[PDB]
Amino acid sequence: ATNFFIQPITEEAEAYYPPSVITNKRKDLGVDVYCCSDLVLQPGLNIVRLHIKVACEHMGKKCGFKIMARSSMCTHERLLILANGIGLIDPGYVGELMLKIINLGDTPVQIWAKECLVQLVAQGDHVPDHINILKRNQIFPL
Amino acid sequence: ATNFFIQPITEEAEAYYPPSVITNKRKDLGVDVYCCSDLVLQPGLNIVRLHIKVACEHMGKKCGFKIMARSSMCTHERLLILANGIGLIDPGYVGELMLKIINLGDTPVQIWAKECLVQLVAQGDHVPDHINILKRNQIFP
Amino acid sequence: ATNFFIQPITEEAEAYYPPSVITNKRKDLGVDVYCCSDLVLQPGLNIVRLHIKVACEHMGKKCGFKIMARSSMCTHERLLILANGIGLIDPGYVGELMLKIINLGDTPVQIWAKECLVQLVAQGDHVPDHINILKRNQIFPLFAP
Ligand SMILES: O=c1ccn([C@H]2C[C@H](O)[C@@H](COP(=O)(O)O)O2)c(=O)[nH]1
Ligand SMILES: O=c1ccn([C@H]2C[C@H](O)[C@@H](COP(=O)(O)O)O2)c(=O)[nH]1
Ligand SMILES: O=c1ccn([C@H]2C[C@H](O)[C@@H](COP(=O)(O)O)O2)c(=O)[nH]1
Repeated sequence: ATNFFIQPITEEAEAYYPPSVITNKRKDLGVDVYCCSDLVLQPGLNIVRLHIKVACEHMGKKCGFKIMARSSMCTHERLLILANGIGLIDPGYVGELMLKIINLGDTPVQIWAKECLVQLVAQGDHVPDHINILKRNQIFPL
Repeated sequence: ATNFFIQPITEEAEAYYPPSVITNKRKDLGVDVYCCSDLVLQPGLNIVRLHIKVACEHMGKKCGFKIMARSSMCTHERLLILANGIGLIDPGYVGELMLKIINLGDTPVQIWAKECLVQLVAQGDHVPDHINILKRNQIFP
Repeated sequence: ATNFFIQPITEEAEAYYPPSVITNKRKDLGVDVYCCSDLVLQPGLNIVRLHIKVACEHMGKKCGFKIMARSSMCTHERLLILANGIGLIDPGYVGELMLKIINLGDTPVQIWAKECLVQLVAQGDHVPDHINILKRNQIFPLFAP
């Protein structure tokens, strides 16, 4: 059993993460996460908040996970890459998820709140069984 | 066991992917795949087709896999990167494998059909035992 | 059981890699590795020595591993990425570990010996139990192909 737990920690994030349990019977490897706020990314590095806390769980024990770009993140009009290639998230991390995005182009680029630039992948690439979206006013699973 | 299945879907790819069963006795993690056509990559983003449908299986069940650059993809002359860092291929995908390649340089660069710019890695990084190259003109479930 | 074995190749690297056994009680996924020598990264591609030989074992058998950038690597003032996204190190490789690093800026950037720009992650993302730092002079069969 492999589960993700996602809690919105801002009001804008709540609009995109209503409390619910999401099944994954397409058996996709990655869990899409929203920008949750409109962004204008400057040329060079941008530190982008994802407005969520995340835990991943495998065989009933907390595990790590990985942040990977979606194939739609980079388009002809916005040359965006993840600076660290993929984001490596240790099981012990209990802060807010963040992204280091490099705008490789010469002009700023617009991102809309509803877009999913990245996807989360469990340690070991295990297919998620459930994705639990938690209430903002809830003690994040310890 | 962990096995890949590669089927060429163009005549170009067929020249590079004759039907065969390949063993991986070096026990390398990645499966090198050809460009299968001579390309010129423009500065910035390029869409590059790999001319193949691919399936991966672990313990008898279809699974996903990943597309990673090979170390030789990026040289001083050809400053090339995969736009998405690594390509995440879901078990359900049955389309042609595609690449988004950024030419970070200032001028177009030539890719030769025989070059393998990327390699495929099974979900969970399992070492492949067999790489099965299937015939083009055959519908496989 | 997942264990890393790291042997420094040079005397600069030995200063950062005295022999020891490191326990991973935080259960972090990656193993930080030092630059071990100051370096200037020119604009564009750079091939960088890591000054170490590395082996990974899972359940008593030699396995592969992966090189990933740390969040430390790229800052607003030094736009640095791993050319290959992540480095894929096969069990049959037995040389010195290398990095392909792209300086995306138009000026040389300086890296210091002390910094850890990348981390090693076992095949399958297994959490390391021990990181064994080996003596420099000796010749270990565990690094065999
Ligand atoms: O893309 C990333 C990468 C890391 N982290 C968090 C999770 C890690 O456990 C922690 C420390 O990462 P490093 O600075 O050591 O890379 O930062 C993110 O939020 N996003
Ligand atoms: O580099 C890539 C990444 C993805 N895909 C295919 C397989 C995926 O299942 C599908 C969607 O990928 P994402 O948008 O989730 O990254 O596109 C590729 O062909 N090449
Ligand atoms: O970042 C890297 C990537 C690879 N290698 C070594 C280990 C691999 O087994 C070998 C061949 O790599 P490829 O050419 O297959 O990418 O080079 C490195 O030292 N650093």
